[PDB]
Amino acid sequence: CGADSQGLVVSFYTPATDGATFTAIAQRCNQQFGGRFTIAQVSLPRSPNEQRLQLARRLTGNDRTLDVMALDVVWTAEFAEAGWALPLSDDPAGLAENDAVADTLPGPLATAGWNHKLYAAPVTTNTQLLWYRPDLVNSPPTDWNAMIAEAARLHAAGEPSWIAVQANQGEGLVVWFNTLLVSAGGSVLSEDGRHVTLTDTPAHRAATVSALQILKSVATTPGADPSITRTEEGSARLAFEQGKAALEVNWPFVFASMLENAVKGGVPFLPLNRIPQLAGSINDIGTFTPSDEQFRIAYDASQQVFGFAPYPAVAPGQPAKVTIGGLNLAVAKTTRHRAEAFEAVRCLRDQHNQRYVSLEGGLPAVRASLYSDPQFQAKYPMHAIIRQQLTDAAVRPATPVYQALSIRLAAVLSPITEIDPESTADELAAQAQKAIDGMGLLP
Amino acid sequence: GARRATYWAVLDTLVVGYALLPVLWIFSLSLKPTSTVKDGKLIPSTVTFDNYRGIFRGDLFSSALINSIGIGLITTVIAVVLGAMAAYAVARLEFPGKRLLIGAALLITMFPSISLVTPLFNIERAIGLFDTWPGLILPYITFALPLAIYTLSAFFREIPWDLEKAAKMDGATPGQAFRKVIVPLAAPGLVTAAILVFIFAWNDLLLALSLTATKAAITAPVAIANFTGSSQFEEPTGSIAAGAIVITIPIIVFVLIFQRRIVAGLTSGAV
Amino acid sequence: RMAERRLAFMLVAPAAMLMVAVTAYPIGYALWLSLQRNNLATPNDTAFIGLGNYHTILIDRYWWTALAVTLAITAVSVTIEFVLGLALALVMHRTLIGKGLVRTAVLIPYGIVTVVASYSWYYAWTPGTGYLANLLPYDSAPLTQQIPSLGIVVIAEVWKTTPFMSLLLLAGLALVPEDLLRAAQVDGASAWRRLTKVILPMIKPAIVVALLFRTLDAFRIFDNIYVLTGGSNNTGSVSILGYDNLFKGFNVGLGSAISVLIFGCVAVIAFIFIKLFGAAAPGG
Amino acid sequence: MAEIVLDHVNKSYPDGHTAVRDLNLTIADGEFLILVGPSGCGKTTTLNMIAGLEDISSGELRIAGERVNEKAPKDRDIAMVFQSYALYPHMTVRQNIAFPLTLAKMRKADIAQKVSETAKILDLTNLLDRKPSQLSGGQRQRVAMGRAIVRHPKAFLMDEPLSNLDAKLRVQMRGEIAQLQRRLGTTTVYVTHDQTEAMTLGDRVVVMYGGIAQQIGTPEELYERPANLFVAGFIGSPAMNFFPARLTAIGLTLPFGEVTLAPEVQGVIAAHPKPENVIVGVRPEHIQDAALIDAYQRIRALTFQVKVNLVESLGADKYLYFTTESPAVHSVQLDELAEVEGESALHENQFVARVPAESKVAIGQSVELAFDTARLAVFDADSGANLTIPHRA
Amino acid sequence: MAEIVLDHVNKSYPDGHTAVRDLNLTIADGEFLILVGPSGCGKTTTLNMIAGLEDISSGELRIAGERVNEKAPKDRDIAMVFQSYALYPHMTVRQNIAFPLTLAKMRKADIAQKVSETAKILDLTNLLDRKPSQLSGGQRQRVAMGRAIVRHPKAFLMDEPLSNLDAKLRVQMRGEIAQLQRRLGTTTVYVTHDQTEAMTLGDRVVVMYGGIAQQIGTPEELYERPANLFVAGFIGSPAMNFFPARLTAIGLTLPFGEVTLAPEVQGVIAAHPKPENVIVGVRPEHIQDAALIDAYQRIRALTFQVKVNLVESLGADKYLYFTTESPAVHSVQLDELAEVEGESALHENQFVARVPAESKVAIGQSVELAFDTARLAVFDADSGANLTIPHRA
Ligand SMILES: OC[C@H]1O[C@H](O[C@H]2O[C@H](CO)[C@@H](O)[C@H](O)[C@H]2O)[C@H](O)[C@@H](O)[C@@H]1O
Repeated sequence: CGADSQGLVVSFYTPATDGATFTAIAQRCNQQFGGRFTIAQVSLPRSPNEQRLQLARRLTGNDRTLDVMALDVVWTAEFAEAGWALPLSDDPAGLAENDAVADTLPGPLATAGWNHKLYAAPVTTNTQLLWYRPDLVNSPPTDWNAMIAEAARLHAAGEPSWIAVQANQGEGLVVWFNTLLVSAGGSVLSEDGRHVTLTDTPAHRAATVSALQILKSVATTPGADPSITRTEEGSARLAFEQGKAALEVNWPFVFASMLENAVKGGVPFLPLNRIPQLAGSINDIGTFTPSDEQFRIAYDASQQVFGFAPYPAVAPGQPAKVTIGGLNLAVAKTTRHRAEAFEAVRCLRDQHNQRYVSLEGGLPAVRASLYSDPQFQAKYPMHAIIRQQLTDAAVRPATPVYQALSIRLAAVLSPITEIDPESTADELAAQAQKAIDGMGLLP
Repeated sequence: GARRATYWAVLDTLVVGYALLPVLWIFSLSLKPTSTVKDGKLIPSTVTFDNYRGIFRGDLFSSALINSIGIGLITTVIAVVLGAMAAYAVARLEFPGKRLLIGAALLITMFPSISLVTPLFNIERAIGLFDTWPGLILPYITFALPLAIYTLSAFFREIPWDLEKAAKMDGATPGQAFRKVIVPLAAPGLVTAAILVFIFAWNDLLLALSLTATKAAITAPVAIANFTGSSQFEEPTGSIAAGAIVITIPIIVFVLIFQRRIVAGLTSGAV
Repeated sequence: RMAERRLAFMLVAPAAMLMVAVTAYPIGYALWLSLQRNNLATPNDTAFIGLGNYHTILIDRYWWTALAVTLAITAVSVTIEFVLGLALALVMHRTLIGKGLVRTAVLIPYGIVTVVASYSWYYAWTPGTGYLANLLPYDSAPLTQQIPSLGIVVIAEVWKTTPFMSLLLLAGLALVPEDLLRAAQVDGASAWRRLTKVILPMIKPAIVVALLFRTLDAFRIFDNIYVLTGGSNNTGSVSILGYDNLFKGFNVGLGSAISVLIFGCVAVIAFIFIKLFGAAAPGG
Repeated sequence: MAEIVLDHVNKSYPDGHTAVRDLNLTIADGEFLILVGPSGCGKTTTLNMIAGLEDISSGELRIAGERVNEKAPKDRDIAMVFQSYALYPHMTVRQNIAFPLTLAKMRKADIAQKVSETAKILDLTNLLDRKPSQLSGGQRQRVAMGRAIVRHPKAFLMDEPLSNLDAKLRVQMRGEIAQLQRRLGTTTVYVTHDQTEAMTLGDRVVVMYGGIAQQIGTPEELYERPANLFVAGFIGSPAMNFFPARLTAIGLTLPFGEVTLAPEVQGVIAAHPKPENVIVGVRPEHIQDAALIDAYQRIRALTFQVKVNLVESLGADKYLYFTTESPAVHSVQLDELAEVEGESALHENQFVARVPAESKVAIGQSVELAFDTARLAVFDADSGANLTIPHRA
Repeated sequence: MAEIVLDHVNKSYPDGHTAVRDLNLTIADGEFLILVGPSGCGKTTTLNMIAGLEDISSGELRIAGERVNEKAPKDRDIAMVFQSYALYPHMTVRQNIAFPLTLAKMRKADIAQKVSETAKILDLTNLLDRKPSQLSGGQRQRVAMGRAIVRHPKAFLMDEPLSNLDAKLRVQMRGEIAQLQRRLGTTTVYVTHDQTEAMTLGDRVVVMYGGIAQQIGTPEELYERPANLFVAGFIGSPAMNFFPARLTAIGLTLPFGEVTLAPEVQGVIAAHPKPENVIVGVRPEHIQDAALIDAYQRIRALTFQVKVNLVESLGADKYLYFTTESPAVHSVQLDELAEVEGESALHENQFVARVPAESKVAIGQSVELAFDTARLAVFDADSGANLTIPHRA
């Protein structure tokens, strides 16, 4: 004691929403390295709009401990220009610029390259689904107007009648508004961020007005969530699992949470504790970890008080265009072990750790090969819907000034209940213009 | 005996309730099992120490309590040392500009901490002490040293200075007087100003939140501000409550131990 | 005389030197940064602007909204804190059965961490699990509306910072000799004319000093707003404004102008309290 | 203004300290009655029980039959002067005096008129607009008295308002207080610790001790007839020289010869329970050098010889402590009167004689003196009362 | 213990204010010399100068023959007692008084022994372990005495040690002080202001005024023969009764006739340049009631009547306040003292008659005054000095 000397410790920075899974990933990865070094996971805040704050504070403050960061899927176009998140092209081993594109899906990979040069390696991806209680509702809506109709129908019968959407002033609201706008045939910025294309075309104005009208029609309806304007991912997932809601729109990571939290107690409408076949089926640290058939038991049991369905469209004719999201792994510029970091990155994302994160953390893997395995398809039932939704997904503007634009958007849509479509649509344009020109001061 | 007794009893139980309700509330939250934690029961039912178990399993709060305590001590030591050598000079000497000095020592104490974080960040990112103990001790003196000067200047003016001439009249060596008669008359003032400055060190969040990055320099209020719960899928209310209780009990028992000195110090001389 | 002169000029030399180097230097640095287009994302290219960083603030809107919110919070919370602190110092001074007990009770909120209290108040107003939220008419959720959230913040601020003000007031109170209270009682003090006629005009300096502390400390409110609401929905004080425009916008050139304006306005507050109302130091 | 009735009023604590035990006395209208006694003997306790600031244990106090045990001090219409001057520093002396009038909701013009009147009674015209800091101790005391007089209350309750000033200011303001009270003719209950104050002013004096008013009488009456030994040792300055002796059918066995007594005083001392030892007291003004007095005094005086150890020029008279042939006095109650000062009985066997400064007898020179024998203060062995007065009932 | 000879010590205040003027006096050994006077008259000033706390511009002073105009207070070996009692709260009683011994580098054993002995001198061995706070103020004075006695210095400076005590306490304690000083034969300077302590303990009482030593010597010389009006007024209980008069070479022209005295006094008056106005002084103790004493001694006295305003009953003596139709006592030396009293011109020329108890003069009645012819002194209102004593350059 007194002087605990050890090898290098590559510091890994992942959001807290999925800390306990990337911790086990790091544990599995600290075996294929022997004694060369070790990886240590460190948690970032749970909200996307402040994960960037922490990362940028550490990067600009020359924090020499920041080694590997799992950054959001919309920040590359900014961290690359700002000098941070050094490009894949200069790994002293010369392996990342081709390990990244080996088996990655074609969608998420397009979010890393900024000027055709890659600056990060995709580690996971996301897309929202529709989760419902099949015992209460039947034939899930598959349309937003149908969603609200079913909500009113359940409220008339004195039932859980919340819709459980993400509506805070964060990025989860801009994501939803972007999904609606693009699925209605619109877009915030031009193909290249140069001038706001929100409300210049009459068709574009109609699209943004329809999106705003859907946003306002939700959150102002009988039996709605009272604190709807303070909800995000965790809050929506929890408010659904309690039994307060019968519908929700949330990322796929809610299925593993459902199963694990039901086995650990919690969920009242699915006991799963009085089944001695599930005894000892909780790891000593909390995770679920079924054996091989405990999963079948606890999944066939939940298959009748839980279910999912593709994202609800806007008009009943055309399908939806769900906004893509995920995490990319990048190596910070304030790193002295700029080789071990690039080694640990490619050792973090491989055909076993991807399988592990997707089968015990809900996070959709990005290795395009995994979605063709039978067993993985049998322990990840929403794989087909995820693959389908990822095909025609609607990406975000991807400009260097994006995160300064999403703040303006979320600020002018901050209270959803206090929305009126015609003025708010014309008001979004001025704020988007200011964000493009970087004028004024953000809230 | 009859009226006044019950009068004061029912009057001063109200303040006990006032002070203890926002604490008993969170403490009861901290014991509710993760299932029943969502009902508005003020009194729990079938309490479980599982939240505290999950808090103790881990190392996030030890390595932050230690940082807070160490930074507090290293700050208050130099604060008291550099503040006594001024308070003694402000309560006994008449240099030109005394009222200005005491006014400054009064005002800068409640400095707007937001006016500092921009230049301090822009300086410490470029000198090298971004996430370090000195990088925090250096801004903290802006609030420690004025408070120490104020407190010790208030206390020193209550010293029977005539004892100086007394010792000069029955002894010798004004240095020996300064060493043997006023130093025992000035030790408790230092012992109390130390407690005051130390307690005052804890209530900062903006600077410790915007100038610290990792486990090497994160304090307690920053550690609890970024906490989210032991597990990643369970309801975080009970876990956050237990973490808060655990992170706040030490300074609470410290204040309870030193209550007498604290009330004698803040109320300068009185009580 | 020269002896004590050159003694003071050497005893208050390190104190003043350190205070200058650690306070007046960052302020001047902020003032010099407040004139440039200094951005964190693009460090190498910073150009001397002029006054183009105060124009874009004084003409903006989020600035005035935050200033107004801060002033309202400060005024209301300080008034309520003064009333409660006086009513509490009285009890702590004239109690009869247990005084150590009431003193301990009052100190408990004083030494508590200013964030766990905000967590307590945050979970008290959450519907379903908040024993306060379960009293309002169903489907209230007051943490979403602006004014109810400001009210909750004020409640938390009062509960946290009463004990300090009550002790400050009991300081100036314990120097009121009880014989004066007895003489007033004999002459016909109604136990209210007593207070408003002898006790308050006698402790005016302590009152004004406590007011100065509480005003300058509530003007920098950051923590309860950061925890309870986070500044979203226009309930963000003037500190949240700078903390966001520095770390989310990376704009140092105006994140520093905000600090300069905050310094100027707290200096105006200090000038008011000092010139008018006296607010002299206790040393006299 | 109105007589103050006492119905077995007492002060006893549940913590054990009993301050008063069932006192009954009526304060005559206009009389300058004064309370005197040692520290903590119940004086301030009685005064604050009157003022209602102190809770009454039991009994009933009546202002001519008015229920005031439950009455609020603001609703008793009383006034008082606190020795701490009880002054309000923030308000000027004019506002100080006007304060109780302000509480009286009287007309501000007539309020200022009354203030001007009462201040001109005290000659404080240029001080009313000043602050107490800008005034002298005598001026502050005058301010306090003026604040107490303007109310025209049922009675005044003064509390040694001249205790903490110079002696000359003390005596002149004492005369002035006598003049002001007599001119005003209102009931005043003066409380103090010194006997001379009462002796110079009191229309009547009441000695207090531990809740027992040992006597209720006039200053001259306390001077001529100490009702007991405690009053003899406490009232008078200095106390009368004390001598021990045993009972004699014709007088007492003085250490300087046989003292004979008149038949009437012999009868009255016989009427008291016969003591084993008697305590004899003679005042220093009685004991005088026999070298200057006529023989007509010596027929009743017992002359004797005595040497002196203490000599001083004390102005017109000389208080002369002498090495005398007189042992220490012993009595069951004299012990509680001994340890008052600390240097007790160290100058015993050496008593003082108030003699004119004309004589030049210095230390070592034994001078033959004589004093009247009937001027003795006699005390019982157990009761210690003046046996020249028969035991009352 | 060692002689203390003053020689024309002079000041230079930064303000130039004159606090001292050519002080010359040998403070002899074994004596108890007392400096008495009002505020700012220099007692504390010259006492600090004795302690060397205040520095001179010019002048000389020697203790044991050696110059001490520059010697440090730590060096002169003099013990001073402070009115603030100058007690160190962090030291126990025995430690508090041993402190100077430990400072003087003595032996732990003999230090503790001498502490025990000096405590026995003050009977403080009963509470040698306590702290200064938890004992009474008189006991604090006793601890001051303990610190004084131990070091055995060359002189004592007991500055107003009885300021905070009570009357009886202070008289017995100053008797103790005088007898202890005699026991130790130490040269003391009892800087006080009260005349009782001044004249009952002083071997050479020195009075001060604005930096002028009016009269220096035994209390009896000043008492019978006041050098001028300042000592005549500041000394006396009450002061000498002043009667203005008109100049006469065969007597003095009083507002009520001529007083027939011996002519050599008039010759002494004529020895000086003739003054314009004169005042006549007679102490209250010299005036008696002619209704009790015949005109035997009054055959040469100038007799007249005065209107009595107040009467005082003292017991052994009687006091009457009486105002006559004589001009107000106005003098240049009395006008400098006019700023002291506060209640001016109400009872000007109202004097008191120190008469025994048998005098029963009624109030308000105009009665003649009986007093010895020669007990009055002649002092002119112009120079203020007593013309009864010749002007010696
Ligand atoms: O699936 C769990 C993740 O959800 C959040 O991230 C998603 O939501 C963000 C905005 O609401 C998107 O920007 C992001 O692309 C999505 O992945 C959460 O921020 C993550 O920490 C969770 O891992």
